Amino acid sequence: SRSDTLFLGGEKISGDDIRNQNVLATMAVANVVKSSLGPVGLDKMLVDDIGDFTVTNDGATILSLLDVQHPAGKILVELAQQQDREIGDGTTSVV
Amino acid sequence: MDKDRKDVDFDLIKMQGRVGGSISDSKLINGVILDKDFSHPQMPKEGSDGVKLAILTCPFEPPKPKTKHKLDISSVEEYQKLQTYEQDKFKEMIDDVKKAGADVVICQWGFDDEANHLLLQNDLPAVRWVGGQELEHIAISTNGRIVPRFQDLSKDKLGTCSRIYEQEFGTTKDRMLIIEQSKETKTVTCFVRGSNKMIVDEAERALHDSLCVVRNLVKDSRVVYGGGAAEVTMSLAVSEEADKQRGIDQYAFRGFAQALDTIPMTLAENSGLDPIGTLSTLKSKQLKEKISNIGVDCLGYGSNDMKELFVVDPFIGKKQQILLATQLCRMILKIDNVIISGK
Amino acid sequence: MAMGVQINIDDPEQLEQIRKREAGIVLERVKKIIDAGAQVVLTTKGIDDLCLKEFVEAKIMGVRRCKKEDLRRIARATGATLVSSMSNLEGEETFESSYLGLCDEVVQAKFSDDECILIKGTSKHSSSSIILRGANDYSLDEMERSLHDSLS
Amino acid sequence: GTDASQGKGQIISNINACVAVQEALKPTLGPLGSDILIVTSNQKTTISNDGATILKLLDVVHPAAKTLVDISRAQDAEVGDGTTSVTILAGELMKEAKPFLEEGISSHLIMKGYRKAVSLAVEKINELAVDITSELLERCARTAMSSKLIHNNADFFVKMCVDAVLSLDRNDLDDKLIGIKKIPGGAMEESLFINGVAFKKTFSYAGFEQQPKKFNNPKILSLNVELELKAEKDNAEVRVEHVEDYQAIVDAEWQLIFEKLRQVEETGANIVLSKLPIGDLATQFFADRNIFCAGRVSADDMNRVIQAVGGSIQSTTSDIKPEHLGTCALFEEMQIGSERYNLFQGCPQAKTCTLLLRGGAEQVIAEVERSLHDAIMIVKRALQNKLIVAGGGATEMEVSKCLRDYSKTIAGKQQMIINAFAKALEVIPRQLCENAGFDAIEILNKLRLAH
Amino acid sequence: LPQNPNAGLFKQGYNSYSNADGQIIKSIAAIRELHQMCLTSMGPCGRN
Amino acid sequence: MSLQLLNPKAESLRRDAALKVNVTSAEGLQSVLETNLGPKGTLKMLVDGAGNIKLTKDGKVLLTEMQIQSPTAVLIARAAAAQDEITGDGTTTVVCLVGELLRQAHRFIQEGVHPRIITDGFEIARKESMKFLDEFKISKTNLSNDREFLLQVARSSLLTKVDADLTEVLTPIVTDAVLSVYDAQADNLDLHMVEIMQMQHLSPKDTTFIKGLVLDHGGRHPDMPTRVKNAYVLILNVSLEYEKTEVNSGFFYSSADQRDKLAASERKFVDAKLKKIIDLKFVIINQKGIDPMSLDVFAKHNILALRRAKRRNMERLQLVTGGEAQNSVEDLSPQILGFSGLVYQETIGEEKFTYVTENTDPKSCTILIKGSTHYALAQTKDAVRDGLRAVANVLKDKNIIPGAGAFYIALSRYLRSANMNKLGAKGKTKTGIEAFAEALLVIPKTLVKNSGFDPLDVLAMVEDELDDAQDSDETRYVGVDLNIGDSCDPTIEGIWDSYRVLRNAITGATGIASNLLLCDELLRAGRSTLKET
Ligand SMILES: Nc1ncnc2c1ncn2[C@@H]1O[C@H](COP(=O)(O)OP(=O)(O)O)[C@@H](O)[C@H]1O
Ligand SMILES: Nc1ncnc2c1ncn2[C@@H]1O[C@H](COP(=O)(O)OP(=O)(O)O)[C@H](O)[C@H]1O
Ligand code: BEF
Ligand code: BEF
Ligand code: BEF
Repeated sequence: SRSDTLFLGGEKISGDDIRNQNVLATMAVANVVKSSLGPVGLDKMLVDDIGDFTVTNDGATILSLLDVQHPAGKILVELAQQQDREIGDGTTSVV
Repeated sequence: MDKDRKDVDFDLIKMQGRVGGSISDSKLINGVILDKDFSHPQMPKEGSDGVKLAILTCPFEPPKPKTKHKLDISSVEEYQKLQTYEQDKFKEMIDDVKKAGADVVICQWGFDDEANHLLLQNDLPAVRWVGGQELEHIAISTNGRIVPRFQDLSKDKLGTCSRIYEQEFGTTKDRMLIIEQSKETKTVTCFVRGSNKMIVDEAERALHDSLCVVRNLVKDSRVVYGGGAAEVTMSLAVSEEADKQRGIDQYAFRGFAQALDTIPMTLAENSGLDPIGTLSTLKSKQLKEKISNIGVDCLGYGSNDMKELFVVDPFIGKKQQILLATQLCRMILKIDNVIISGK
Repeated sequence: MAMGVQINIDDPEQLEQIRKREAGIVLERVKKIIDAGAQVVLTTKGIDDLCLKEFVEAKIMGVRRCKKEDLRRIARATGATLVSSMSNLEGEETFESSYLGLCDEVVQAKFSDDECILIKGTSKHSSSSIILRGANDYSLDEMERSLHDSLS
Repeated sequence: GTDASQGKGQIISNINACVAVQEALKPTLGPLGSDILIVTSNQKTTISNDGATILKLLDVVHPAAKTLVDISRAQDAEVGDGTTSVTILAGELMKEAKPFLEEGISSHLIMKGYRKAVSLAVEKINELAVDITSELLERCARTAMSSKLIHNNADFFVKMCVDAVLSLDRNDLDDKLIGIKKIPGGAMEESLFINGVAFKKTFSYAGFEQQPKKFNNPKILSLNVELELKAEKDNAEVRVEHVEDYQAIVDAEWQLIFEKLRQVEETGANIVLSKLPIGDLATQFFADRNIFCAGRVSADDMNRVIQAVGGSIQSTTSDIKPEHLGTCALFEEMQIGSERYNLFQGCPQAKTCTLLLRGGAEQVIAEVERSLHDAIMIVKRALQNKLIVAGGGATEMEVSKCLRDYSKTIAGKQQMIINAFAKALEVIPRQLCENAGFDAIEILNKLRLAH
Repeated sequence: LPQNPNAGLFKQGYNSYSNADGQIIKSIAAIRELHQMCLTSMGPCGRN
Repeated sequence: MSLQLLNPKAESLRRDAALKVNVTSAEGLQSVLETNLGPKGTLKMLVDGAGNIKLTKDGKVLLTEMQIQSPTAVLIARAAAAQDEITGDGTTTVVCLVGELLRQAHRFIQEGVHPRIITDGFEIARKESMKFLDEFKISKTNLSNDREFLLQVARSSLLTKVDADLTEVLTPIVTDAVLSVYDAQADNLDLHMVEIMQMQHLSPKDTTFIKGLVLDHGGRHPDMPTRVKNAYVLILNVSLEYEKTEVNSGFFYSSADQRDKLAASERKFVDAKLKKIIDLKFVIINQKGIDPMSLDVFAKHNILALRRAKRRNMERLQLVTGGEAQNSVEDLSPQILGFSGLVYQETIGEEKFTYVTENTDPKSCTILIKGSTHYALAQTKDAVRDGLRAVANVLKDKNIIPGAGAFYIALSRYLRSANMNKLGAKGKTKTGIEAFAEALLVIPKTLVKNSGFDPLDVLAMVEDELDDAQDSDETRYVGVDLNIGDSCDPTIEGIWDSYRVLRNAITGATGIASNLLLCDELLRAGRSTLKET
């Protein structure tokens, strides 16, 4: 085992596990807002863990309120807020 | 370094990246670029039609002494004066700027706010907070000498240019100041672009390589053949100089045969090809054609000539690597015991 | 007083001779501006009670401390000029009727327990403001999201 | 970090959470809607039927439930009477619109289906229209008074309200210029309605009791200034290099104080209302001019007296003008018993209207004004918009039988939507009957035939 | 500082009362919970 | 309960136990520094609580940079430094002998020889040994002035570790280097006249030293002389940034904007001083930096300006291009001149670097030390430092003396001789004397045996034995050859060591053991909870 470096708190995933963790982390942030788009699509409500709510169908703003844990997910959140700069709409879809 | 001959060269080139866009968006600038934005409506901007810059230096606020300043007031009329008089020293200083006719002003610190108004109706995109130590690059670029103190601000240090640009289009709305073009020469800049900021701090990195690779050619002109080809030669050459070496330095040297084989092996294995496969076939092509052009090409998915397929790397590239790994091993091999204690 | 410019008096008996002088120079600038038009005054920093009475008696609508990002867009349409400092070249007070704007109506409307000042009509016909209205903040906000995302 | 409920499995928890809030308002409806004693924090304790205050002091955890309790005040500000009803309608509006969600194709077909509803319904809500004369408003202002504890004296209030509305007096009347003192004790019929401003301001002139108790034909000066030895705004420091420049400085103090009121008495003032207190020195130099002076008056208050009196508030007395003094009939500081209070009324064409009330404990009084406001406001609603509707839940049943008519006359799969909106409006009168039953249900069909 | 509403009529330990109409609305839903779970189960083309 | 005190948290390692704790650790610091002697020796990587790495073979380095709690140990660790200061090499020699000698002490107690009687012994042997060391002589105070072999001798000194294997180029580089600052160390002027710049590149081999100080400076303005040709210089140390008279002055303008005249006054008061410098004669150098304005005046008056010349450099700058570090230019120029050599600027290893191609009176110099790892250079600086200090002082005391063990056994032979008269005078004290020798002998064995493993020449038995049999005769001759594994004369072999060095390696040692054997007890008062952890 190892020795490699360096633990604890410092770790690394390799090849398959990462390429997977990356895809899962992406479908995560993705599959949440996969309902939004399309006229048939709906809106959602995000809770400020203090009661406060916020109803929105926007994909960009919705992903921001998510918190984006992980590099792969946050990478999409970053790609989202890019779209508003290009355009302003479709953030829900580009992801 | 063109027309200057070969030399050790340090990069004065400046690559600044805006997080907006994709890789390809990035482009060379025919002139100068600056990270700092304009004065914006602080304040009133770009780009003064035909332009004439200025490397303004020092403070720009109401004349204050580098010593204890205390404009005491005992009378009952010097109020008007004090306030009126200030508008003078901060005005004249401004007047002269336009007097010489330089279009633009550039100040690092302690500048003035009230004085911006007088500048507003003067058509000069005053720019503050410009790199304190940079003035060097900024100068050789815009051809404008630096201006220290207020009296000098002469028409001499004016940076003869034709246009200043402050764009904000294309994702993201964020803008960057572009300056073109300056009569002087010897400064080049490039603006990087990519989403996530990951691609910026990597497209930038993927340049300090491309760049340095060329200054390898400037520092020591010569190019070997990549694809592990350069490495393979040693396995053959060095091996012979071991047979006719005898003693104990035959196995040690044979070690450099056991070694260099990695570069081609991992190179090829990182593609999926058999480390045994291409290696073996390289041994032959090596002994047959003096490993002159032969090696492993990922694209070719086989063993063609590195030179034939334009696969090139500086002679320093792989030579300054070995010199290290060896002098390094020495260090590590000299280690016999490791103890710990506060240095 | 301008900072760093302390005030030590003597022999007077003149502490009062300039106390008001501190306020005078203020009003002197206030009037110099009121004397060019002064139908409506819009600052960003704000007007003072002791300097409102003056803009009040003249029946001049004054708004204490507005949004800087607004007075720009507003002045750009009314042809006015968002003035920074009083002094214009030297020596100047100053103000010129050439600084004021051109609109038709400056009416302070009402919208349910709230009221905002509107500015209808301009010299350059480039002014638009959509005032949404719905059930809850919960929706009236999202309605704006569909706006900011559709305008684009 | 945390989970989330989605789909119908959650779509429901949104609806039944909506119905939930309305459930706590069914009792409140006009007829015999019983008052609700709601204990709150910090130590607040209220009691009434006014939705946007019975819900206001009632916190809610759920999102939907938090959207409803918002419509309460979302409505009260706009008209200010549909407090209890809007919640009761909003809620029931989903209950009878729910089984068309799953059985219905989508949540969006219902959306469009609701537009054709509110559009048509608002129309029918306009059919039953009445015209307000603009005396006779006392007829409508009676209704706002009727639900709450104002019925016992439905008359007394209706007048006390349309009167306060009458004073101001602008195309749009801002009740920000209509103070409402609330003295404890006496009789609810003792709630006069001064045409000036009532102040808890005790015997003005804190120097001594010399200032007049009340003055006929007072010529007022309302000031936002300080009226005390002004200090250098520009941070100044003194240096007494002399030997007796100390006494001379001390003099410069009392001097400016005299020069202060000197130019303020020039406006022949006999009573001054300064937002800020006055120095004892400047409290005396003017006192010899037989002029009254009250300080500490509230910012908002000195605006009510700004319209009543008529004088314009001015700063820096030096630039004072004749157009700054006013004309009001009297200023008598009668004691409310143990506690003083300076009254000031009169003046022709005056907007301000302070309606002091009476009755029981400070809490009793509260619920009085609480519902009084519902009155005062209900008349402006009718005054700014001179047209009325057939109340008693009749208007409701109307748009119900009207939409209901539109129901069958619709060819589409989204028919089941307009229907829902209708069925839900019938419930508006439902409780009116259920609050005075038994029983509400039999009477329902009665109105359907009549309509 | 206060306040606190007392308890109208006490009893042993803890017990749960249910106003009938409220319970019907409330318990008619509990019932409704196991409904949507039994719907998809009945019939051939369904689910397990 | 008793208490019995004394005190808690305190312990009395007394008598023989004290004798143990005393001896029993001194040689502890043996197995630590044993590796360092002998060209065949090896280095040590040291870590710390700050997560750092040191891999160097120097002893002061492996003794100062260590954590130790046994007095004797720390004490010898202390003796390790004494050397590193007063001389470049011999710190390692000082300990190995120090310990080994003390090892031979805890041994005579197997015979029952009072410690004071062994101090008495070692005392005679100690001086009697140094004696013969004095007797060797061989100093090159007189011509042949070249004394190249002595320079070769320092290199012999620095042999082993990492640097020695490459060359043989260092001695030439150090030798020359010292020879410039030679006259300089005699004056009391330290070794700081020689600066070492780490611009790692290539291999510790390519490293080299250029004549004419190098500096990392400018040239902080584009409109400035990239290179200065033949131009003269000026070493100065006046204030350019504060720009304030040395007085408690507080300009107070009782008028309306009189500052406009004062804020220009001082802004010109610098121009006056600035104009004297313009007055002579060209480039300017000054410790205290030069603010954006003043420095931008020179730039336009054709005067390359160099700011922030560290104190070391200004002194160094005086050394090369013979200049005077004078600030006041109100008298200029009495006894105030600044010679110079072309000052072309050249970057090395991607780093800007201005060095003067041409210069005069080089009594100081910078030497670049390229390499392969930052860890490597850190250890080259020490090696150059050690060997660079040796040569330094050797030029202060010409007394030479052969290395490789010759010097050691020469001491050992001469010792055992008087010693083996030592018992007779007077008996038991003799063994102490005799024993002393065993030490100086043993260090040599450690040098090849336990340290000179390869080439395969390492036998503790044979080698030592060869010297004694073949060393009494060679008086200061017959050293060792840990390369081929033979006894060969160093003198024909360039094995030359400093007298000062190999003298102190004993002076220290001898002085150490003495005060240690004087130990009866040793006490301590705890400071940290526990801390057995
Ligand atoms: N070239 C050499 N061959 C054999 N022995 C040598 C040689 N040079 C020096 N020695 C001797 O070997 C020992 C170790 O080297 P030394 O100068 O003591 O380094 P350090 O004291 O810094 O550890 C000494 O006794 C020394 O003089
Ligand atoms: N006696 C009544 N019968 C039927 N409807 C009434 C009656 N009185 C008032 N209403 C109307 O029903 C409305 C809705 O109730 P609301 O005023 O919002 O709260 P509350 O009725 O409890 O005071 C009004 O009270 C009113 O316009
Ligand atoms: F939400 Be949309 F896509 F902007
Ligand atoms: F609640 Be009602 F309007 F008094
Ligand atoms: F310990 Be020495 F410096 F080799």
